Parts: sequence; structure tokens; C-alpha cells
Amino acid sequence: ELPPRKVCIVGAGVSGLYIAMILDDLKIPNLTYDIFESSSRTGGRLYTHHFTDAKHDYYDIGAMRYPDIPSMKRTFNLFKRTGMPLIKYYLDGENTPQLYNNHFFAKGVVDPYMVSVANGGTVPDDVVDSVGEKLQQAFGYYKEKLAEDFDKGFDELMLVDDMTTREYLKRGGPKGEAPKYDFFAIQWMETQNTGTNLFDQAFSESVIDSFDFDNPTKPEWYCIEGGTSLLVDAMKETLVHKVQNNKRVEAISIDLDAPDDGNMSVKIGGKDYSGYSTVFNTTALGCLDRMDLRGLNLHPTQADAIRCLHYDNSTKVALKFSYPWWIKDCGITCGGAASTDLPLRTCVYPSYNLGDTGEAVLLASYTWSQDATRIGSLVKDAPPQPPKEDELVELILQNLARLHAEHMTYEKIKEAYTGVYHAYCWANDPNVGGAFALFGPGQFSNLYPYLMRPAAGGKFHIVGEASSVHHAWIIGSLESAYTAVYQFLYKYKMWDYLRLLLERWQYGL
Amino acid sequence: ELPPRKVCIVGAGVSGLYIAMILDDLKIPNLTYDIFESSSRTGGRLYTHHFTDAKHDYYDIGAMRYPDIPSMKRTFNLFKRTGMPLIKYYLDGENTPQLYNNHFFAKGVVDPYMVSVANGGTVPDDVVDSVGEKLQQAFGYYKEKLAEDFDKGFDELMLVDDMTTREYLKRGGPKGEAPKYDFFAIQWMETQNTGTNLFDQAFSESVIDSFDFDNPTKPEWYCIEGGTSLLVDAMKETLVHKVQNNKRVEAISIDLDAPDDGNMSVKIGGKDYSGYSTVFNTTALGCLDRMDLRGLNLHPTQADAIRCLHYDNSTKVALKFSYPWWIKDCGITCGGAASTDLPLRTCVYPSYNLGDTGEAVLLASYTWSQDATRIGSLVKDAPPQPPKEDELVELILQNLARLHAEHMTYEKIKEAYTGVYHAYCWANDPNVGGAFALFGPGQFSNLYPYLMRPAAGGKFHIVGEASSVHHAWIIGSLESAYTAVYQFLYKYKMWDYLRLLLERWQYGL
Ligand SMILES: Cc1cc2nc3c(=O)[nH]c(=O)nc-3n(C[C@H](O)[C@H](O)[C@H](O)COP(=O)(O)OP(=O)(O)OC[C@H]3O[C@@H](n4cnc5c(N)ncnc54)[C@H](O)[C@@H]3O)c2cc1C
Ligand SMILES: Cc1cc2nc3c(=O)[nH]c(=O)nc-3n(C[C@H](O)[C@H](O)[C@H](O)COP(=O)(O)OP(=O)(O)OC[C@H]3O[C@@H](n4cnc5c(N)ncnc54)[C@H](O)[C@@H]3O)c2cc1C
Repeated sequence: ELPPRKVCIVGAGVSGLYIAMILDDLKIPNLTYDIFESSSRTGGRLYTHHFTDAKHDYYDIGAMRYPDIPSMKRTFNLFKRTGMPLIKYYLDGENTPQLYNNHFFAKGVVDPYMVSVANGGTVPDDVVDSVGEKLQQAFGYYKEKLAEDFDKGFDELMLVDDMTTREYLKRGGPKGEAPKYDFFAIQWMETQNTGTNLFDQAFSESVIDSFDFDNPTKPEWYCIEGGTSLLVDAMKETLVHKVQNNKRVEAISIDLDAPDDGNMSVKIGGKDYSGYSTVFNTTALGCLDRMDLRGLNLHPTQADAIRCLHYDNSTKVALKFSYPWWIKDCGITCGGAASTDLPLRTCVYPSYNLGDTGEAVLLASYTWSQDATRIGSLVKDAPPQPPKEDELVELILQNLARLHAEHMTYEKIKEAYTGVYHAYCWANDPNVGGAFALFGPGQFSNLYPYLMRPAAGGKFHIVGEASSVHHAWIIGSLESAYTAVYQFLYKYKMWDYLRLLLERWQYGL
Repeated sequence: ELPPRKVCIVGAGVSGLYIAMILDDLKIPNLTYDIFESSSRTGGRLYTHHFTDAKHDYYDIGAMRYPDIPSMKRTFNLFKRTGMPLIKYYLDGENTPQLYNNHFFAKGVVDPYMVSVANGGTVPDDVVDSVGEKLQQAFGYYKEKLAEDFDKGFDELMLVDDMTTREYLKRGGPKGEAPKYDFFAIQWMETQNTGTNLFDQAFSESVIDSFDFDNPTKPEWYCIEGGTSLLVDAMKETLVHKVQNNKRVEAISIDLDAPDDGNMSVKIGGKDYSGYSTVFNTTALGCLDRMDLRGLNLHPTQADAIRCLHYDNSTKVALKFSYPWWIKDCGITCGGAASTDLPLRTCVYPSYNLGDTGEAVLLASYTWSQDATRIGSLVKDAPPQPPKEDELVELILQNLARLHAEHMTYEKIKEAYTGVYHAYCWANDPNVGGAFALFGPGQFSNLYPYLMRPAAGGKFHIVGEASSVHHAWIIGSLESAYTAVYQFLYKYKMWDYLRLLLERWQYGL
């Protein structure tokens, strides 16, 4: 029979909970685990903010929307296994405004935003109306390969991973045989396609982003009615060993001079927790880098990956209104999102309140990168009280009025605002230190393989979305967790249970 | 005689104060100004934190150190004009530790850090010990041109501005005739030379950074004894019209239908302030982007520059100790700085406390870019109180013990720590939204010229360090301010006073 063994799961986000879910399902004799979570809260970047207990009065600060595409099958299987109430999420709605250079988009008009050279701007005339087509030409080949087989497509994409998106567009691809674009053409493509400055990160990441958001299969999207935190609730409920919150791991070690399976330990608040046969670290890499890892003897390049792999920032701001004025007054009855060059950048109309006539939540601002850092500078842990003006609220109200100026006035939007809002900047969260991995040029092809290198003789695993090829998605966390469990069972040669893992979990259970 | 005119200065940092200082010196008949500052505090990124009123018990959160090089002459002239108490600043000290891959640097040893291929790492053997030489070969030609004439050198540098530092090193320069470096070679150069990920920004910015920090003239450095805020005090004192604090400009406009000189206005807290013949905006670009600028009719590309020009992040953490253990125990008696791959990254030993035997301040962490964002995630407006652990303090104490392990133990460093510290993350400051401009590839050569474009018929100026070719220095703010004043006098044809400006201010007064 199997000897008694214990493993340590660092962090209680979806990766850590999924590891525990797999172990609980396999029911390996005499195997137990501790799950330590630094926060008082469980679920990590799955985080629903409830303004009240009212059915729809919430927004998702973390994960919100799921495209139903083959590479995401494991995520949807988790949704099914846990009985999640899925409803349609509308990525594109009806009547959503798009506002750039203070002009609204109009179909069938040349340069509606008046940013082209012909109109006194610097965007090349042959670019301004063509961003979709030109980026399709840039990304399209690789998206098609990714759609056939994600892993094979990814390996082929790695052959160009040395370039930033800007570099690829500037030079016409790796041999110069694709179209070459000037600075202002690329700037406009970035402005239309993504967050400020993000074309200065990996071309491969832009490709994958486009694969996920504009997938060749033209997928249905879903969200969880009641918020994504319902998944965390469901996952917690089934745990054989409950999450231990307020436990922040500060060091991880292995004693190589000890013959035992159980020769690993972690330190929490100066105290040693020992006897572990494997440690799965599930935290964002910023949190991992702060730990004292000397006791693991990590490869220097693996250590570099932990410090240097790039993370994007993201900020969300949600406001409550006495009625859904966007639905009633503006005819935006189907969800979707408005985009603009104004500071808010993106206004997302909830897909879960469409029938409500009373109080309603609007995700008024959703930003990334430098845009998110700038909104984030206004987001305080203790928002300013009414004896003072809230600069962030006034900014959002003013931007919303401009974006909605076709049907709304600032006065009306402000009058409908209830005075209740919430905002969150992920780079300001001490338990994450960023929104999610978005790698720089060369990182996937050079550093990532060392991040994923076996460590501590095969007993230490760096697990999570960053530790996968699908960054910024639940799927990345789940695939990473599944793969680490595979490696743990293999290491200890538990062949019955590895066979069972494959039988039950290969597509997810 | 000159008609009555009024101008508006937005923001009370060094740029805005300098504009007012110039106007006050010229004494133009019937000319007045308002200076509006959003903060309750004056001086912006000149900010000294005093722990107590004790002579040396402070650190500079903003500007701290000044190299005495020709391109900085205007800064030193300001120091002289205001009677600043300058003392030597030691960029390099004695006995400062350097720690990477958990090894201390040793002179005359091959790969002391054990990161080269020969030692089981990935840094090429021909790179690891040669970073200085290889970066000198990369930057050297341009540094020499900048040293001859900064403006001419800058114009020549613009011819390669399309490249990131990484790209320049990867491709062997613009025609491929310089050495070409692989990913891990570039990674190590970045690790040794700058903040995490910064080689993914403009090659030109890396050049200028190297020009400023390792200048061919091998300059003396200075700091202001008593802190940089003494300069703000001195500048405020002389103002003919005092700073109006707690006034946050939310919009700027010109009425083109009005024949008057005085046809510009700003909005503060919903209220109009009008009658201005020119407006000098001195704020960081993030703050400018949040204003409603429609009333200025800015060129679309000028608007893009405001949104898109890249800013770096920077974080500082200063701790007080009961005695200067670095001086007494470690022999670091001369200032300087320690560098490491640990989260703190840089530990700066003050140049102003060298003779003190009592309580003393250490700037324990000084970081940029992603390193600064990560430390910054632990920096709270209301730091956690002792009923709770302060994660940031424990991190700094642990890193300091590792960096100082040659002479110190964690226990001793912790015992000497008084429990008093202060930290600041500039990207979290709502009145800045970043530390300072650090442009991405192509930005200086493409967007910057539109940022600097005449606006509102020559009556609106975007002024500040970002609005110059020396980012991240007081000199950039002063040159920008001087140039905007020149343009204002020219616009209104005040030839006597323009001639006087040149006579008195061309090198600074
Ligand atoms: C703004 C935003 C929007 C997103 N939108 C979507 C979406 O629409 N769809 C989608 O599929 N995905 C989305 N995601 C991604 C998804 O939320 C994440 O990929 C996933 O939740 C990450 O889970 P994880 O377990 O890998 O990491 P985490 O959620 O970060 O879990 C790690 C846990 O470790 C804990 N921890 C940190 N340090 C320590 C320590 N020292 N000791 C112990 N514990 C520690 C943390 O508190 C945390 O709970 C979004 C992410 C963000 C940031
Ligand atoms: C971490 C750090 C270290 C540095 N170290 C050095 C150094 O060693 N040596 C050196 O020479 N330089 C250094 N600098 C640079 C120097 O501090 C800055 O370049 C300079 O102080 C910027 O001055 P400014 O007037 O251009 O901008 P700011 O200092 O940002 O002044 C702008 C002012 O506008 C105000 N404002 C913002 N929005 C509004 C609004 N809407 N309405 C009204 N007012 C508004 C702000 O509150 C601020 O006071 C450092 C900078 C940083 C961030």
C-alpha cells in the first residue's frame, strides 16, 4: 500500500483549488494536502464584487467572460462539473458607440474619426479604415494554425517570438516579405486593437489575444449568472481539506540530505511547515519572487524568468445607476462594449441585467497597460468621502457623457448615478502584483522554458496562468494545474493513479 | 505701454515655479499670472519626506542627485540663484555589495555570479563579465556626440529611434554591422544596466540614461543638504503671485470667436476662470489627458502623444535605524549604492549622513519599471498597523540581510530598525500617474514633435520634463519652461522682453 504522503498547495486561486479538486477525485490512499492562502479571501483573480445581495447587483473584478472554443474545453468542463449557471455573454451588442478624436463611428464612411492624412491627421489613408483587414493579414496564418491544433500552432508561432507586434508590422514579418507599416499606421492599429503601448510586447501575445477575442470559429460567449465567485464557492465546498487563509508563504525549501519523500518545507510567519513530498506554487510570479527560494537551488535562468516575465496591468470601475439608462435611453439593449480614446477606454454593458428596469450596474471603465495604471492612480483602498470630490467618479461621469452624447447629457447621467461605485487596480493588489502574464518579445521562446524546468529533483512546480501558453484565462490556470498533477504522479510512480488521471481528467472532468 | 495681460500656469512643480520665476524677473508691465496646483502640496516631483525636524532625518522621494555636466548647467544655475546648500553626492562609494544569483561580486574573477554557460547558466561566456564594454560599444558613439553638442547629438540619435535597446542589440544596429546578441546576453545586459524590462523601450532612452549616469566627462555629483524641497521653498518665497493649492484644472479652452488677447479659460471644480492670454500646462501627461481639451482643438496626433507617450514607474522605500550599521559594521563609509537581483534591486546609502553616529535613514529600496510596480503593490496610503505584519518591511529587512550578509545578520538589522519607515510609488500618485517619461521605440522621432506642436494659435503650451529631450531630470523641466516663455513673448511680439529673456536666461539666471 502507498506510504503516507502530504503535499503543499501555495495559493487558493482557481489553480490551487483545481489541484485539490483533482486529488480529491482520485482519492489516493494515505495522501493529504495543505492549502495555504495569503489572503483572508479565497479565489484570487476569480473575484465577484457584490454591492448588495440583490440578484444582479454585482460586477466581476477578475474573470468575467468565456468564449466557447475548443482550446477552452477544460474550463467549460469545470463549469459543468460544478453546476455553474451559464448565460449568454454578448461580446458585441447593438447600438454601442465608438468614439475616437471626438467623432462617432459611422459605417460606409471614409475616415469617420477624421484621423487620416487626407483629413489633417497622420494615420495613412490606406490604413485608417482597414485595421481589421491588415491585422488579419498579420495574425491570420497563425490564428488558423492555432485553430487546427493549439500546441502545434504555438510551436510554429515561437519561430517569430523574437519580435514585438510593432517590430513585425514595421519590418514586414521575419523576412520582410509582408507589408511594412510606418509608425503612425502601427499606432492606429494598436489604438483600435488593444491597450496603450501593448504592441511593444510580444507579437505572439497579440496573435493569441486575437485568436481568443476574434476566433475563426466565431464562437458563442458565456458568463456565470450571479458572478464568477460562484465557481470559487462550488470548488471550496467539495474540498477534503479546507483552505487555510491568512497564511502567506515566505520561503520554500527542500532538504536534499534527507532520504524521505517528505523532505520539503515552507515558512509562514517565521514558522516552518514541513513533511511535504511536493510543493505546488500557484501564485503570480511577483509574489513568488518575493519568497526566499534559496532552499530550492533553482536554475539561475528559472530565477530570471520569475523576476522578468512581463505582466500587464488591468483596472475596472463599476458604477450603480437608479435605472439602466444605456438600455432605456440609448437603445443598447444587448450588452457588448463601447470603445474610445477617452481615459475610460472601454465601457462594458452587462449581459446579466438586460431585463432589469430598476437599479443597475455598469462596468463603466475596463482598461489595460498604461491606461489601467493611469485610472489605477485614482483608485484608493479607502475612496475619498463626500466632504471631498471623488476625481475618479467625476472623470467617469464626464467620459460617459461624451461617449453617450448621442442620447445623453452629463446632467442626466450624473442624476441617475446613485453615488455607489467600486474600482479595482490589479497591479495594486499585494497578492498578485499585476493583472496577468503578457510576455515581452523573446520571453515565451527563451525564458518560459526555464520557468517550466523541473526543480528540486521534480518535487517543485510553478503553477498558474503565467505557467501556461494561455495567459489571462482560467484555461491557462487549469491546464497548468493538470500538468503539474501529472508530473507529481509520474515522479512518485503511481501508475494506477496516473492512468486514472488520464482516463478522467485529460479533457477535464 | 503694454495692455494688461494675464497668463495661467497649470501646476506648481519646478516647471511652473520656474515660469513664474522668469516672469517675476523680467517684470513685464501690466502682466500677471495665476498658478493653480491640484495638490495641497507644492513642488510636485520635488518632494522631501522629513521623518522629523532633525537635520538629516529625511529622504528625497522625488529628485535627489545632480551630475555636474554641461547639459545640466541650467539646473546648477537655478541652485546658485536660489542659494541651495550643495554637498557632494557619491554615486559610487566604497565597499558597496553587489549580489546576483546569490553570489557577491569579486574583481578579477571569471563569472563571480555563476550565471554563465560555463557555470550552468545561460549567459554567454563572452558576455557575462563584459556588459560595460559591450554597452559602451552600443551607446558610445552617440554618447560622444551628445557630449559635444546635446541637440546635434540628439538629432543624430533620432535616426535610430525606431529601435528598442533590445532590437538594436539583437540586430547589430540599423544595418546589422554591429555585434548581434542572443536573448540571454541582452537579458543580462539589462539586468546589470537598468530596471526589469526597460530594454524593451527606446534605444535612444537607454543611450541618454547612460549619457547621464556614465558621462564621458566623469563628473562630480551633488545633492542638496536638507533635501530637494529646500529648492521648492526658495522658489515659492520669491513668487509675486502665490500658488493656489487645491485647485485641479479639469478643462482648458480658447474662444476663437473672441478678438481679445485674453480669450482663454480653464475650469476648476465646475467653475470657469477666464481672461488668459496664454496657458502653460505643466502637469504630467496622464493628468493632462484626463482634462477635457476639446476647447483647444488639438491636432489628433498631439492628442495621441498625450495619451500614448510612455512613462516609467519608480518606487522608493526609506527605513530609519538606531545607528548607521552600513557605515559602522559594513565599512560603507562613502555613500554609493548596492545593486542586486533581489526585489529591493537597489540600496542607496545617503551622502548627507556620513558623519552621523545616531539615528540614520537608509534608502533601502529604489526601483523602476516592473520592479517598482511590484514593490509599489505593497505600498499603502495607510500602512498596516502592528496588530498586523507589514509585508513590505519584512521583505526589505530580509533583502537587506542577504545583501549585507558579509557583515550583518537579519537579527541585527531588524534589531537596529526603529519601526519607522516611509515608501512611495509614483505611479500611484493621482497628481502624476507615473514617475517620468521614458519613451517607447519611435516615440521621440514620431509623436514627440506633435506633442510640441503649436496649439490654440500659439497660446497653449505643454510644458514639463516629458516635453523635453532630457526626461527624468530637473533640467528637462527647466528647459521646457524656458522655451515656452520664449514662445509666449515671441507670440505677443514683446521684443524688449524677449531680448531681455535671452540676455538674462539663455543659460539660466
Ligand atoms: C482583470 C482580469 C480579467 C480577467 N478576465 C478573464 C475572463 O474574462 N475569462 C477568463 O477565463 N479569465 C479571465 N481572467 C484570468 C483569470 O482570472 C486568471 O487567469 C485566473 O483566475 C488565475 O488563477 P491562478 O490560480 O492561476 O492565480 P491567482 O488567482 O492569482 O491565485 C493565486 C493565489 O495565491 C495567493 N497568494 C499570493 N501570494 C501568496 C503567498 N505568498 N502565500 C500563499 N498564497 C499566496 C493569492 O492571494 C491568490 O489567491 C482575468 C484576469 C484579470 C486580472
Ligand atoms: C523617482 C524620481 C526620482 C527623480 N530623481 C531625480 C534626480 O535625481 N535628479 C533630477 O534632476 N531629477 C530627478 N527626477 C525628476 C524631477 O523630479 C522631475 O523631472 C521634475 O521635478 C518634474 O517637474 P515638473 O514641473 O515638470 O512636473 P511635476 O513635478 O509633476 O509638476 C506638475 C504639477 O502639476 C500638478 N497637477 C497635476 N494635475 C493637475 C491639475 N489637473 N491641475 C492643476 N495642477 C495639476 C501636480 O500636482 C504637480 O505639482 C526624479 C523624478 C522621480 C519621479
